[PDB]
Amino acid sequence: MKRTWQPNRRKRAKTHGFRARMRTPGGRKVLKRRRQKGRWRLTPAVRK
Amino acid sequence: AVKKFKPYTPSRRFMTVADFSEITKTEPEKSLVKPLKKTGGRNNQGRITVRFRGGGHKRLYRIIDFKRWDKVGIPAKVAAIEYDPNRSARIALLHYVDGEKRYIIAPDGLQVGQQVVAGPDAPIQVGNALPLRFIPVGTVVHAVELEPKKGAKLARAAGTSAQIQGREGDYVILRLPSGELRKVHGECYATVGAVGNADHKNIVLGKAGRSRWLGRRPHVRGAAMNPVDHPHGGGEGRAPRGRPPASPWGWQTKGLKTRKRRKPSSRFIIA
RNA sequence: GAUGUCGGCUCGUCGCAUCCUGGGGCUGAAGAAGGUCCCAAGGGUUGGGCUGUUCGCCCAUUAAAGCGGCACGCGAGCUGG
RNA sequence: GCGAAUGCCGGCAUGAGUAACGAUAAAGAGGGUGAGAAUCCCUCUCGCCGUAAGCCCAAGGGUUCCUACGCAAUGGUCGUCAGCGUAGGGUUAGGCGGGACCUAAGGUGAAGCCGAAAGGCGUAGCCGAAGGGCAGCCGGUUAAUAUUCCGGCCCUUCCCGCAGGUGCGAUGGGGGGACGCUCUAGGCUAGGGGGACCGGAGCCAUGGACGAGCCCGGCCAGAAGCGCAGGGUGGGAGGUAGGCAAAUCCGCCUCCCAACAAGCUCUGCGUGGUGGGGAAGCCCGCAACCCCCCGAAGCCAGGGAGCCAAGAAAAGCCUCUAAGCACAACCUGCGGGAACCCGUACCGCAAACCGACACAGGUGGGCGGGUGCAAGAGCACUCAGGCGCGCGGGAGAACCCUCGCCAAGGAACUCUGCAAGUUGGCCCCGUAACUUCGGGAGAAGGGGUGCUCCCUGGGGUGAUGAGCCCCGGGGAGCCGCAGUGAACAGGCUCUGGCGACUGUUUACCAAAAACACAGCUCUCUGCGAACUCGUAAGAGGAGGUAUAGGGAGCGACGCUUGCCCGGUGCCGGAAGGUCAAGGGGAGGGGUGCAAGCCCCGAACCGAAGCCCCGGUGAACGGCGGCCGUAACUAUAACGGUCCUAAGGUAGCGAAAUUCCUUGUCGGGUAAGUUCCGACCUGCACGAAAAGCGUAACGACCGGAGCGCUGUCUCGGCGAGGGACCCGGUGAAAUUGAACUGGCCGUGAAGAUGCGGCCUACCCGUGGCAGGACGAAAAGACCCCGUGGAGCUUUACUGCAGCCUGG
RNA sequence: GUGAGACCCAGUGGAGGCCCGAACCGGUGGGGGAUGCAAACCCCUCGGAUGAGCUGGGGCUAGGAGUGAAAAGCUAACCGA
RNA sequence: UCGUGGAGCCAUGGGGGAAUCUGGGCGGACCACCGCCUAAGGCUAAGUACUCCGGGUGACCGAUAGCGCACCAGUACCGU
RNA sequence: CGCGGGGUGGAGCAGCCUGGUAGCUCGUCGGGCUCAUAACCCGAAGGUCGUCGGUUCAAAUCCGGCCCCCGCAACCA
RNA sequence: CCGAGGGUAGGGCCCGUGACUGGGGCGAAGUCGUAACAAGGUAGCUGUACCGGAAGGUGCGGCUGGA
RNA sequence: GUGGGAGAGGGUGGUGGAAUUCCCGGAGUAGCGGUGAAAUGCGCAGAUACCGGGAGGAACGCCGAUGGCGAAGGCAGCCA
Ligand SMILES: NC[C@@H]1O[C@H](O[C@H]2[C@@H](O)[C@H](O[C@@H]3[C@@H](O)[C@H](N)C[C@H](N)[C@H]3O[C@H]3O[C@H](CO)[C@@H](O)[C@H](O)[C@H]3N)O[C@@H]2CO)[C@H](N)[C@@H](O)[C@@H]1O
Ligand SMILES: [Mg+2]
Ligand SMILES: [Mg+2]
Ligand SMILES: [Mg+2]
Ligand SMILES: [Mg+2]
Ligand SMILES: [Mg+2]
Ligand SMILES: [Mg+2]
Ligand SMILES: [Mg+2]
Ligand SMILES: [Mg+2]
Ligand SMILES: [Mg+2]
Ligand SMILES: [Mg+2]
Ligand SMILES: [Mg+2]
Ligand SMILES: [Mg+2]
Ligand SMILES: [Mg+2]
Ligand SMILES: [Mg+2]
Ligand SMILES: [Mg+2]
Ligand SMILES: [Mg+2]
Ligand SMILES: [Mg+2]
Ligand SMILES: [Mg+2]
Ligand SMILES: [Mg+2]
Ligand SMILES: [Mg+2]
Ligand SMILES: [Mg+2]
Ligand SMILES: [Mg+2]
Ligand SMILES: [Mg+2]
Ligand SMILES: [Mg+2]
Ligand SMILES: [Mg+2]
Ligand SMILES: [Mg+2]
Ligand SMILES: [Mg+2]
Ligand SMILES: [Mg+2]
Ligand SMILES: [Mg+2]
Ligand SMILES: [Mg+2]
Ligand SMILES: [Mg+2]
Ligand SMILES: [Mg+2]
Ligand SMILES: [Mg+2]
Ligand SMILES: [Mg+2]
Ligand SMILES: [Mg+2]
Ligand SMILES: [Mg+2]
Ligand SMILES: [Mg+2]
Ligand SMILES: [Mg+2]
Ligand SMILES: [Mg+2]
Ligand SMILES: [Mg+2]
Ligand SMILES: [Mg+2]
Ligand SMILES: [Mg+2]
Ligand SMILES: [Mg+2]
Ligand SMILES: [Mg+2]
Ligand SMILES: [Mg+2]
Ligand SMILES: [Mg+2]
Ligand SMILES: [Mg+2]
Ligand SMILES: [Mg+2]
Ligand SMILES: [Mg+2]
Ligand SMILES: [Mg+2]
Ligand SMILES: [Mg+2]
Ligand SMILES: [Mg+2]
Ligand SMILES: [Mg+2]
Ligand SMILES: [Mg+2]
Ligand SMILES: [Mg+2]
Ligand SMILES: [Mg+2]
Ligand SMILES: [Mg+2]
Ligand SMILES: [Mg+2]
Ligand SMILES: [Mg+2]
Ligand SMILES: [Mg+2]
Ligand SMILES: [Mg+2]
Ligand SMILES: [Mg+2]
Ligand SMILES: [Mg+2]
Ligand SMILES: [Mg+2]
Ligand SMILES: [Mg+2]
Ligand SMILES: [Mg+2]
Ligand SMILES: [Mg+2]
Ligand SMILES: [Mg+2]
Ligand SMILES: [Mg+2]
Ligand SMILES: [Mg+2]
Ligand SMILES: [Mg+2]
Ligand SMILES: [Mg+2]
Ligand SMILES: [Mg+2]
Ligand SMILES: [Mg+2]
Ligand SMILES: [Mg+2]
Ligand SMILES: [Mg+2]
Ligand SMILES: [Mg+2]
Ligand SMILES: [Mg+2]
Ligand SMILES: [Mg+2]
Ligand SMILES: [Mg+2]
Ligand SMILES: [Mg+2]
Ligand SMILES: [Mg+2]
Ligand SMILES: [Mg+2]
Ligand SMILES: [Mg+2]
Ligand SMILES: [Mg+2]
Ligand SMILES: [Mg+2]
Ligand SMILES: [Mg+2]
Ligand SMILES: [Mg+2]
Ligand SMILES: [Mg+2]
Ligand SMILES: [Mg+2]
Ligand SMILES: [Mg+2]
Ligand SMILES: [Mg+2]
Ligand SMILES: [Mg+2]
Ligand SMILES: [Mg+2]
Ligand SMILES: [Mg+2]
Ligand SMILES: [Mg+2]
Ligand SMILES: [Mg+2]
Ligand SMILES: [Mg+2]
Ligand SMILES: [Mg+2]
Ligand SMILES: [Mg+2]
Ligand SMILES: [Mg+2]
Ligand SMILES: [Mg+2]
Ligand SMILES: [Mg+2]
Ligand SMILES: [Mg+2]
Ligand SMILES: [Mg+2]
Ligand SMILES: [Mg+2]
Ligand SMILES: [Mg+2]
Ligand SMILES: [Mg+2]
Ligand SMILES: [Mg+2]
Ligand SMILES: [Mg+2]
Ligand SMILES: [Mg+2]
Ligand SMILES: [Mg+2]
Ligand SMILES: [Mg+2]
Ligand SMILES: [Mg+2]
Ligand SMILES: [Mg+2]
Ligand SMILES: [Mg+2]
Ligand SMILES: [Mg+2]
Ligand SMILES: [Mg+2]
Ligand SMILES: [Mg+2]
Ligand SMILES: [Mg+2]
Ligand SMILES: [Mg+2]
Ligand SMILES: [Mg+2]
Ligand SMILES: [Mg+2]
Ligand SMILES: [Mg+2]
Ligand SMILES: [Mg+2]
Ligand SMILES: [Mg+2]
Ligand SMILES: [Mg+2]
Ligand SMILES: [Mg+2]
Ligand SMILES: [Mg+2]
Ligand SMILES: [Mg+2]
Ligand SMILES: [Mg+2]
Ligand SMILES: [Mg+2]
Ligand SMILES: [Mg+2]
Ligand SMILES: [Mg+2]
Ligand SMILES: [Mg+2]
Ligand SMILES: [Mg+2]
Ligand SMILES: [Mg+2]
Ligand SMILES: [Mg+2]
Ligand SMILES: [Mg+2]
Ligand SMILES: [Mg+2]
Ligand SMILES: [Mg+2]
Ligand SMILES: [Mg+2]
Ligand SMILES: [Mg+2]
Ligand SMILES: [Mg+2]
Ligand SMILES: [Mg+2]
Ligand SMILES: [Mg+2]
Ligand SMILES: [Mg+2]
Ligand SMILES: [Mg+2]
Ligand SMILES: [Mg+2]
Ligand SMILES: [Mg+2]
Ligand SMILES: [Mg+2]
Ligand SMILES: [Mg+2]
Ligand SMILES: [Mg+2]
Ligand SMILES: [Mg+2]
Ligand SMILES: [Mg+2]
Ligand SMILES: [Mg+2]
Ligand SMILES: [Mg+2]
Ligand SMILES: [Mg+2]
Ligand SMILES: [Mg+2]
Ligand SMILES: [Mg+2]
Ligand SMILES: [Mg+2]
Ligand SMILES: [Mg+2]
Ligand SMILES: [Mg+2]
Ligand SMILES: [Mg+2]
Ligand SMILES: [Mg+2]
Ligand SMILES: [Mg+2]
Ligand SMILES: [Mg+2]
Ligand SMILES: [Mg+2]
Ligand SMILES: [Mg+2]
Ligand SMILES: [Mg+2]
Ligand SMILES: [Mg+2]
Ligand SMILES: [Mg+2]
Ligand SMILES: [Mg+2]
Ligand SMILES: [Mg+2]
Ligand SMILES: [Mg+2]
Ligand SMILES: [Mg+2]
Ligand SMILES: [Mg+2]
Ligand SMILES: [Mg+2]
Ligand SMILES: [Mg+2]
Ligand SMILES: [Mg+2]
Ligand SMILES: [Mg+2]
Ligand SMILES: [Mg+2]
Ligand SMILES: [Mg+2]
Ligand SMILES: [Mg+2]
Ligand SMILES: [Mg+2]
Ligand SMILES: [Mg+2]
Ligand SMILES: [Mg+2]
Ligand SMILES: [Mg+2]
Ligand SMILES: [Mg+2]
Ligand SMILES: [Mg+2]
Ligand SMILES: [Mg+2]
Ligand SMILES: [Mg+2]
Ligand SMILES: [Mg+2]
Ligand SMILES: [Mg+2]
Ligand SMILES: [Mg+2]
Ligand SMILES: [Mg+2]
Ligand SMILES: [Mg+2]
Ligand SMILES: [Mg+2]
Ligand SMILES: [Mg+2]
Ligand SMILES: [Mg+2]
Ligand SMILES: [Mg+2]
Ligand SMILES: [Mg+2]
Ligand SMILES: [Mg+2]
Ligand SMILES: [Mg+2]
Ligand SMILES: [Mg+2]
Ligand SMILES: [Mg+2]
Ligand SMILES: [Mg+2]
Ligand SMILES: [Mg+2]
Ligand SMILES: [Mg+2]
Ligand SMILES: [Mg+2]
Ligand SMILES: [Mg+2]
Ligand SMILES: [Mg+2]
Ligand SMILES: [Mg+2]
Ligand SMILES: [Mg+2]
Ligand SMILES: [Mg+2]
Ligand SMILES: [Mg+2]
């Protein structure tokens, strides 16, 4: 039956995007924490 | 009159609708910078702040003239009497001799063809606006202004009206639709006559939907909810409030006066 | 750190303090009947109406339509009223 | 220093060669290939799908695409095969879709407003699309791309030169773009069906047929012009207080003509120079391309009619003038030139997307042929095209699943007709109570239904006439058990309860009598409304204005909705009582030699609140007891008395409410703890937490009947899929170790394991579930813990909010 | 039809939270399934189907908060926080 | 240290509101003496804190330890 | 079974926690007004205080035990 | 073909009986009050409407068959 | 038919003063009101009584009659 994950490229970008993460101070902290832990992908890698 | 229907379906054996003859001679709006895209929306900045609104037929907004001292003395012919989705009252499309067209909340009696004008000089007859000071004590008027130059705000609902009770200083005493007795400045305009389309208070919605077409979604009762949702909610198997009628926010809802006490607005009221 | 709880259905088996059917002594036993006690379960111990009902109370029968134990036998057998 | 912590990590066991191998659409054989093939390739049979199980597009997926090699692993078996491994190819655009266009909700956000900071609103502007706007059709090619390359035909922008035109010219003005739902006319087209006509290789089988036979196919695109359908549209001439007047453009008045039109415009459709395609047939090769009929949901499109709930924006595009500039400049021609960026493979109802899987689940748009059935996208069969579902082979037990049938009976089954049967389409007869006059109605109960031949009426297209189709009407006649001969396809009625009705809900145990609902009543709110969100700014309410908006309860409609303001709440009371700061300072105290400086501090004046006074019930709420009494008895209209704020009215009543209770009569039944009707000592109905009713409605709950049946007496046979056997692959919970029997005792009170006695060769397989206090879940209930949460209030204490004096 | 009406007939017309019934949206009863095909599925059956309808794409509201035709329901497979 | 306490001192949202050395604050209510100090402007090394980084040591670990990673780890994989 | 309330002249009620004092209404009885019955007027009579015993000088009154009438409870299973 | 009659189904009229319930007629001397007839001690009546043990009372309008 | 008369016949619109009630303002003080007598009730929170200003509804005194009009029910301020 109709499952939880229904992939939408634009939605993903607009939601968890780099720019998106940048606007909100909360997001800027995310980018901070991740960059500082060593993640290879700061943001959900998705190509268009 | 109101149109009634045979009972060829329930919810429609009770249903009734308006006598649209009054309108006629025009269904299409006077586009000419008369209607505007009108934004729907039961909430403000996210949260719903008025319950149960939403849905309801698409609607175009007709911009009407609620301050007529613009064209003082410039007379106009009454082009038509159209339908307005945005109100109980019907509007009248009136061409000015000027060439400029405007809309006015159609008073009762007004007819396509008649002439009309606003001003002090203006003759005391249906459709004409003038400062209350220049209106004969006793005459019925609608679309009254509250403070001068601020525009009309009283007696605008279908078939509503205010009557002049007499002057007294720069003010004139009006008995408002509600029945309140307010002193209103003499400079406040007001067009003579009643609001018209008084059969309105009589149309019987009929079915559960239709109340929907009017953009009103279902209103659920307090007791029906739970202790958390409303003060009435709760109690195992049907209950009686539980003392004493209250709103979901908790204020008493039967008889408790609410208007602000120290409001300067008083001093000019009496009813 | 769990022994599924009523009733029913299905499958039974056991006790005798015996409801039939076998013997028997009394009788206020003439006969045909019955009553009461004695021995004896080998085998029997019906179909419906009402109720979740156990139990009952009815209807129509019967030789009789017995009582009670088995975790008020039986939910890794079924049903869930 | 480990033996236990349902300990942690890892490894390997047990169950076990067991369950299972993922839709019961289905397979067989012959050839190949190869080390090896049920499983790969080819062929021939066979079966399944066919509004698809076939095509095309979006999303998402990202090389899965094509070719050559390959088989460890991955495929639930096999594998030579593959969506798998290695390698190499492969995606071509001025016109398709996006961007160098437009705006929607919304987002962002110069100004501007607010906020401890972070940040919140927000104008212009900018961003934002399956919506608007915009120029490509038919074929041909590749292993793999194609409206992308190529062919033919037809367009679009810009730039230059040039000839010929005109007051040219905005981010400004106006027009326009531009819009609903349901129902529809006339033409068309797509699509489809026939043809005695056109073109074709061929075939006469098996009893017959050389046949007006059988079989195949009879189109696509196409500028200008040309027709045929439509859509748009009055022309004039003067004034003008409006278009934040800048206009000869709009808009307004005024007036010659003219109008179910004409002309002018703009589409659609045929037609068209011409290009293109072109089967069945053996050896791998013959071409027409015409005529009727049906005919859209599509086109003409901004067509028409009706209705109430009254149906986006902006740009392009016309037009108008502003500065300006008139050498500019726009406009039309005509040739030359210029024409960027991104996507394009493949999958795409699924083995490539979301579900950990090659998962019987989920996933938006378009096409979706033919015959038959009243119609259809339905059902049955079938084209094209695609599949037989990635373990097989036998056997023919119980038992289970799905399915067919049954003597006689026909609900006796059972909590309950649960389930299954019966009925089923269409045409015609013909239909009751009751009702809100619509309905109840498909009431019920019946008859007809196939094919053959004859006569006969209307229509559409033609042309009036033949063909071709569309509706019919009447006679005779034939065959079967049976004619909607298969598939789709109501069982019916009577009487209660609840809710009026359609509708909503507990995603994943509750679809209901619950919620909602039209409608009734109460109440607040005069607009910078009340109310809601927010510290605020600000916003919703509402570009609304009491015929409106918020809160509450009841819940269509009908007839109605009584008494009690004692307490509680709310509304009203400029008096008084009390009352905080604050004002006021009689009077008193600490110090100084003092002037002083400090402290207390009474009268009295001091809000809201509470007190007090009064109102108020569709506000919270409440709405009695005990004695006696009639000329038989019974009973009590009547009387006494106590208490109250007042003592329950109409109506209903052993009820969705009645404990005693299966109340008592009556009805129905052979029999009725249920049901219906009555009664009324109502444990404990009762009037908007509404009372009593009500036609219609209901996958709601009860009681009866008819029909019909495997529900049952009572079980029997048969079918397919498992189970069983052989080949391949091969799990799981659980598990202290086991060499694991019965009885009567015993024991922590329910023993394979102690005692006694009694049976008992060792080991499996197919079955059944009594025990192993079997498994699974550190019992939900229960209690306990000075454990936790959600909820309530006249529990305590705070805070928001609101009232209030200074 | 009447003084004129009301009104009554046929005909046309095509209304409706109207009826039957596919797509589509559901989820009524039963059976199967229960280490499943599946962490809600399958078969038969059944409700709605021009409306309070269904649905694609783009948007907005959230933790004592949102949303809620009201179940303490839903807020990414267990929500009294 | 100061929880209203006899509660000063230092800050300061509200109200009133001076003086410039005969000025003005403090020495724990308040007075009086005695004594301390000069508010309502600003700057100022060093001693002090930490360890991403380089080095040196260790009655520190030795691949179930030691950082989560001795190895191509904030990776694979899981989750929107 | 378990809680609490109540038995006072003939009827229906006070009195009792603060013991010595039995009150109210109705009815009953005698007398009046009336032709007469009611009504109305005057006057009067009547009370083991349910009980069994105990404390006290003294008990309806306080403390116990019984007989009564009416209510309230009876839940998780 | 018709067809007595039989069968099935659904309507109509009439009669009997029915727990229980409603008034009504009738019966020497039972209970409560006293509406009406004389200002019947509130003039009577009356259509309607509400209400009450009962007669009845009151509203509104009307009548004289009352002043 | 022509010419005239009387009438509260009917229907519509409009309008006049008296009186009641209530609201506001003034002045004023201890009762008012009500009956058979009373009580309830209203009033020192300022009533009754009096003046002024205003809102609203219903009914039309004198004329009026023992009168007139209408088919009946019924019809009465003034105006058209
Ligand atoms: N009278 C017959 C009708 O019914 C009623 O009348 C009935 C009653 O009113 C009447 O009852 C009367 C009573 O009124 C009066 N005050 C007392 C009297 N003793 C009773 O009498 C009654 O009962 C007795 C037995 O007890 C019988 O013998 C006698 O016939 C009978 N009428 O008895 C009548 C029965 O017949 C109506 N009031 C009357 O108008 C009507 O016509
Ligand atoms: Mg997942
Ligand atoms: Mg997208
Ligand atoms: Mg990103
Ligand atoms: Mg990931
Ligand atoms: Mg509601
Ligand atoms: Mg609830
Ligand atoms: Mg919540
Ligand atoms: Mg409350
Ligand atoms: Mg609450
Ligand atoms: Mg209840
Ligand atoms: Mg409550
Ligand atoms: Mg334990
Ligand atoms: Mg255990
Ligand atoms: Mg014996
Ligand atoms: Mg026996
Ligand atoms: Mg039963
Ligand atoms: Mg039974
Ligand atoms: Mg025993
Ligand atoms: Mg037994
Ligand atoms: Mg048992
Ligand atoms: Mg088993
Ligand atoms: Mg149950
Ligand atoms: Mg069940
Ligand atoms: Mg250990
Ligand atoms: Mg382990
Ligand atoms: Mg294992
Ligand atoms: Mg086994
Ligand atoms: Mg096996
Ligand atoms: Mg097997
Ligand atoms: Mg398979
Ligand atoms: Mg070979
Ligand atoms: Mg087929
Ligand atoms: Mg893609
Ligand atoms: Mg690959
Ligand atoms: Mg491939
Ligand atoms: Mg090869
Ligand atoms: Mg393999
Ligand atoms: Mg090979
Ligand atoms: Mg490959
Ligand atoms: Mg392009
Ligand atoms: Mg915008
Ligand atoms: Mg913003
Ligand atoms: Mg912002
Ligand atoms: Mg854009
Ligand atoms: Mg677009
Ligand atoms: Mg559009
Ligand atoms: Mg457009
Ligand atoms: Mg577009
Ligand atoms: Mg394009
Ligand atoms: Mg073309
Ligand atoms: Mg391809
Ligand atoms: Mg120009
Ligand atoms: Mg414009
Ligand atoms: Mg425009
Ligand atoms: Mg348009
Ligand atoms: Mg057509
Ligand atoms: Mg064609
Ligand atoms: Mg053909
Ligand atoms: Mg032919
Ligand atoms: Mg032959
Ligand atoms: Mg064609
Ligand atoms: Mg052509
Ligand atoms: Mg052309
Ligand atoms: Mg034309
Ligand atoms: Mg013109
Ligand atoms: Mg200008
Ligand atoms: Mg002009
Ligand atoms: Mg041609
Ligand atoms: Mg031709
Ligand atoms: Mg046609
Ligand atoms: Mg100029
Ligand atoms: Mg110029
Ligand atoms: Mg570029
Ligand atoms: Mg492609
Ligand atoms: Mg599809
Ligand atoms: Mg699938
Ligand atoms: Mg997946
Ligand atoms: Mg597979
Ligand atoms: Mg779908
Ligand atoms: Mg059909
Ligand atoms: Mg089909
Ligand atoms: Mg079998
Ligand atoms: Mg049979
Ligand atoms: Mg038979
Ligand atoms: Mg039975
Ligand atoms: Mg039985
Ligand atoms: Mg039952
Ligand atoms: Mg059934
Ligand atoms: Mg009937
Ligand atoms: Mg009838
Ligand atoms: Mg019916
Ligand atoms: Mg029926
Ligand atoms: Mg035949
Ligand atoms: Mg059939
Ligand atoms: Mg079916
Ligand atoms: Mg009933
Ligand atoms: Mg319902
Ligand atoms: Mg429904
Ligand atoms: Mg919903
Ligand atoms: Mg649902
Ligand atoms: Mg559920
Ligand atoms: Mg349902
Ligand atoms: Mg369900
Ligand atoms: Mg609900
Ligand atoms: Mg607004
Ligand atoms: Mg409301
Ligand atoms: Mg309201
Ligand atoms: Mg309700
Ligand atoms: Mg109700
Ligand atoms: Mg009534
Ligand atoms: Mg009260
Ligand atoms: Mg009160
Ligand atoms: Mg007040
Ligand atoms: Mg003070
Ligand atoms: Mg002193
Ligand atoms: Mg003081
Ligand atoms: Mg006060
Ligand atoms: Mg009583
Ligand atoms: Mg007696
Ligand atoms: Mg006597
Ligand atoms: Mg007697
Ligand atoms: Mg008695
Ligand atoms: Mg009495
Ligand atoms: Mg009463
Ligand atoms: Mg009863
Ligand atoms: Mg009963
Ligand atoms: Mg009850
Ligand atoms: Mg009972
Ligand atoms: Mg009972
Ligand atoms: Mg009987
Ligand atoms: Mg009986
Ligand atoms: Mg029953
Ligand atoms: Mg029964
Ligand atoms: Mg009954
Ligand atoms: Mg009661
Ligand atoms: Mg009730
Ligand atoms: Mg009431
Ligand atoms: Mg109530
Ligand atoms: Mg009812
Ligand atoms: Mg009834
Ligand atoms: Mg239902
Ligand atoms: Mg029923
Ligand atoms: Mg029966
Ligand atoms: Mg069977
Ligand atoms: Mg095997
Ligand atoms: Mg034992
Ligand atoms: Mg032993
Ligand atoms: Mg041993
Ligand atoms: Mg075995
Ligand atoms: Mg076992
Ligand atoms: Mg266990
Ligand atoms: Mg435990
Ligand atoms: Mg529990
Ligand atoms: Mg404690
Ligand atoms: Mg407290
Ligand atoms: Mg006439
Ligand atoms: Mg008609
Ligand atoms: Mg419908
Ligand atoms: Mg339906
Ligand atoms: Mg349907
Ligand atoms: Mg099941
Ligand atoms: Mg269905
Ligand atoms: Mg979205
Ligand atoms: Mg959306
Ligand atoms: Mg939370
Ligand atoms: Mg969830
Ligand atoms: Mg919590
Ligand atoms: Mg939590
Ligand atoms: Mg100086
Ligand atoms: Mg200081
Ligand atoms: Mg200081
Ligand atoms: Mg100091
Ligand atoms: Mg000191
Ligand atoms: Mg110092
Ligand atoms: Mg420094
Ligand atoms: Mg420094
Ligand atoms: Mg250091
Ligand atoms: Mg070492
Ligand atoms: Mg490690
Ligand atoms: Mg090692
Ligand atoms: Mg490292
Ligand atoms: Mg006594
Ligand atoms: Mg004495
Ligand atoms: Mg006395
Ligand atoms: Mg006496
Ligand atoms: Mg005497
Ligand atoms: Mg015959
Ligand atoms: Mg009868
Ligand atoms: Mg009778
Ligand atoms: Mg009688
Ligand atoms: Mg009688
Ligand atoms: Mg007598
Ligand atoms: Mg009288
Ligand atoms: Mg009478
Ligand atoms: Mg009398
Ligand atoms: Mg009288
Ligand atoms: Mg009187
Ligand atoms: Mg009468
Ligand atoms: Mg009464
Ligand atoms: Mg009565
Ligand atoms: Mg009485
Ligand atoms: Mg009365
Ligand atoms: Mg009367
Ligand atoms: Mg009268
Ligand atoms: Mg009278
Ligand atoms: Mg009269
Ligand atoms: Mg009279
Ligand atoms: Mg008179
Ligand atoms: Mg008048
Ligand atoms: Mg007056
Ligand atoms: Mg009054
Ligand atoms: Mg006064
Ligand atoms: Mg005064
Ligand atoms: Mg007064
Ligand atoms: Mg006369
Ligand atoms: Mg009149």
